[PDB]
Amino acid sequence: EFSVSYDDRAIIINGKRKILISGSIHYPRSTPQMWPDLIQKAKDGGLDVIETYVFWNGHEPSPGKYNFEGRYDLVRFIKMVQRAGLYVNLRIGPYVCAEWNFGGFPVWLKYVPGMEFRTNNQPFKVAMQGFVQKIVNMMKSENLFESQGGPIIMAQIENAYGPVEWEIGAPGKAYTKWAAQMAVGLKTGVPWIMCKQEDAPDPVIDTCNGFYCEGFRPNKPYKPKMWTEVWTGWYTKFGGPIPQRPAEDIAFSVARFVQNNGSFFNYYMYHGGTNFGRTSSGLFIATSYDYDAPLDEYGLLNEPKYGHLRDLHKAIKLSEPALVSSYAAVTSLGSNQEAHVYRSKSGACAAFLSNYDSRYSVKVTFQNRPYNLPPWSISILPDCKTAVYNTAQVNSQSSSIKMTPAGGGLSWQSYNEETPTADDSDTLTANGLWEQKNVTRDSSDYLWYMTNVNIASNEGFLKNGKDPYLTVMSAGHVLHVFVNGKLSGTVYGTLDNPKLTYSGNVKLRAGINKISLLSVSVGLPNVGVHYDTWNAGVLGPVTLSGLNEGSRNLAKQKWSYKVGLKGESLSLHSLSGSSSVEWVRGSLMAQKQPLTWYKATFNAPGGNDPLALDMASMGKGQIWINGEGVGRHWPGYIAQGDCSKCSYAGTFNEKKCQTNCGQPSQRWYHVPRSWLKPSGNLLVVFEEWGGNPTGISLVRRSRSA
Ligand SMILES: CC(=O)N[C@@H]1[C@@H](O)[C@H](O[C@@H]2O[C@H](CO)[C@@H](O)[C@H](O)[C@H]2NC(C)=O)[C@@H](CO)O[C@H]1O
Ligand SMILES: OC[C@H]1O[C@@H](O[C@@H]2[C@H](O)[C@@H](O)[C@H](O)O[C@@H]2CO)[C@H](O)[C@@H](O)[C@H]1O
Ligand SMILES: *[C@@H]1O[C@H](CO)[C@@H](O)[C@H](O)[C@H]1NC(C)=O
Ligand SMILES: [Cl-]
Repeated sequence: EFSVSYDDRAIIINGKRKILISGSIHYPRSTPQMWPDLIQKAKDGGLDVIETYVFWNGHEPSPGKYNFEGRYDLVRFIKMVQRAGLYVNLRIGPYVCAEWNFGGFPVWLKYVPGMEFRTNNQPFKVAMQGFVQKIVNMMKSENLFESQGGPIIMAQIENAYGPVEWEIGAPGKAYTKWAAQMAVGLKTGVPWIMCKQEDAPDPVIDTCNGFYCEGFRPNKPYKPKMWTEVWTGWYTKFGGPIPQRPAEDIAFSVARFVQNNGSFFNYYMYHGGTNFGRTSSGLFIATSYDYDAPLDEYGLLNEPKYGHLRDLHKAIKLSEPALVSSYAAVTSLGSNQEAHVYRSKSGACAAFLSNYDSRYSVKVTFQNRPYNLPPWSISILPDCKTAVYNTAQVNSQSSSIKMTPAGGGLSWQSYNEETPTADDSDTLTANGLWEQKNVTRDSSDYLWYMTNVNIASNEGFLKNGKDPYLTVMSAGHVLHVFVNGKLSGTVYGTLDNPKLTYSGNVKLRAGINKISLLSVSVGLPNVGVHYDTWNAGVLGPVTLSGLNEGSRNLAKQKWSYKVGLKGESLSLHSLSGSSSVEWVRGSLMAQKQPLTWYKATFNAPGGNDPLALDMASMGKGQIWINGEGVGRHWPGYIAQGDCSKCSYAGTFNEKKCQTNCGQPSQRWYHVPRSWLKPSGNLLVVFEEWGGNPTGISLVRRSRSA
């Protein structure tokens, strides 16, 4: 009475085959106050299924101490989908990639003894099985699986482990075996899937991800053809442009897949959202997760893409009866034109007329009628006759975005951050350089390295107007070199090269000298074989040269450590622990100073609109509102990349339609109304680089045609 299964044609919910349309929405990348609106917009967008990852490190920050409150209430979210009459594809992982901090693993797991991630490792296996069954049990015990009348029609184990397995060989294959048996062994009564996993054992369905997945078939002829990630654009990286994917192209790619026995297809993302706080975004991943998704980062309709995929869906749902009661038969129409036809014994008949020419329109003749086909398009004919839809004929209105002010300036106070120097009292030292995560345990982005440099009077450069040459190599991702409380300079990396080098002249008077290195991380890596074994922080080499000696290796001497900022230790970001300290009001408030906290109370503007903070006057740091981290800001990181103009037609790659070059990577920083009170709201910014807070404005977001 309540079962979901499959055959060679589709997933089978309660005995019937379904052509399921899905979309991705990650619950922590929005707020619970938004979830109903998103979900409603999704359903009205033509969606039958809501897809989401589970965010393990979000859910178990401490070993033992679990979190499921607020925007991490996973159970709350799914029931909100069920109340909408939509199904859920629950991609549990626990590895999730997702452009999410460390790929979803909690950092503490790294330091469990004997541990190795994503392999045939028994400490990893027990931990993963633990969190997985914990999550399956949770679903079970609120009867959320379709087996029990709930919305979960399938669950995913691991995530795209196939390419990693190829690289690591035998233990990888053992591991995927273990993971599949372990996951189905939880006896969920709905099917399990793995993406990018041809290896996948019965009864698990292997799926694919990509911009296009139409030539995919799964690894047994009795499993159905499922597309778990239709990439609806790309992610934004700090220092990169805003990537876009044209809607005619997404439609063509989906039509192409459905036309050749596509049965299940999920957009990634449908709502991308925001990487709030400092434990969400991954290595160099912008705070904005817009992704050119059908619902934009703020929850608004991204037209025309939203409406165009809505209409695609409508044409599919008209075709669905023919589609579940027949198979795809192809017929040549031309050198780059085909027809894919689903003729049922019953008599239902749907056909897809396609034109793979990326340059020229084409007219074909199909069952006595002509049909024009624009370049790079498919027409859907749910009755083998009427061309109700064509992937390239967009009949929704465009909609430009307007970010319009709502503040125009506020009343700011400033508190300046300690610039620490090495000290004989210092608690936490060692005789060499320590890897950052090992010291901070991802407790803060910031990790001070401090050491003493003895400079005697004999030294030659003291008489002449010379300076000695300091050279600091570090695994990433930002570095500020401080020489006797003097900031000498700042260096930073990229998503593809987070390693950095400072090398320059430093003023060292006679006596003991104080070298202080602040070493910043920008999220942790989330993808790559053994990505969890890459380093952050300074591990050198570190050398001082131009002296009576040749060069002095500062890496073989004593170093002191301070984890995080003093302002963090005083919790200057919260409601309670905010006014513990000496803040500076009025004209004395610091401009263009590095390592500076700011403060301001504001009232919630008028309107329904969603709101962001314009941060273009700022450099880099973290934003907080009423003690809740909006997330990192880095407008000082201007976007690089070849981003010339775009046509929907032709094979899409993610660099094809890029926008926003020469501008801040992210300038507007989404503020959830869900977090504001009508008056008395606390805004706390830690500016890292240097900025002018009097430029910080709120803005209202609105789209018009
Ligand atoms: C699961 C399923 O039926 N898939 C369809 C395929 O069957 C179909 O063609 C298949 O082609 C093979 C060689 O032409 C045959 O060996 C195979 O038996 C045949 N399937 C059937 C049921 O006869 C493809 C063509 O795209 O569509 C799939 O939907
Ligand atoms: O891009 C966001 C989305 O991509 C997926 O990862 C793909 C792919 O599936 C991996 O096998 C491939 O190695 O790299 C790309 C992205 O780096 C992933 O499934 C999602 O979680 C997201 O990262
Ligand atoms: C790892 O962690 C601790 C500090 O928490 C430190 O004592 C230890 O030496 C570190 N080891 C390495 C190899 O970095
Ligand atoms: Cl997802």
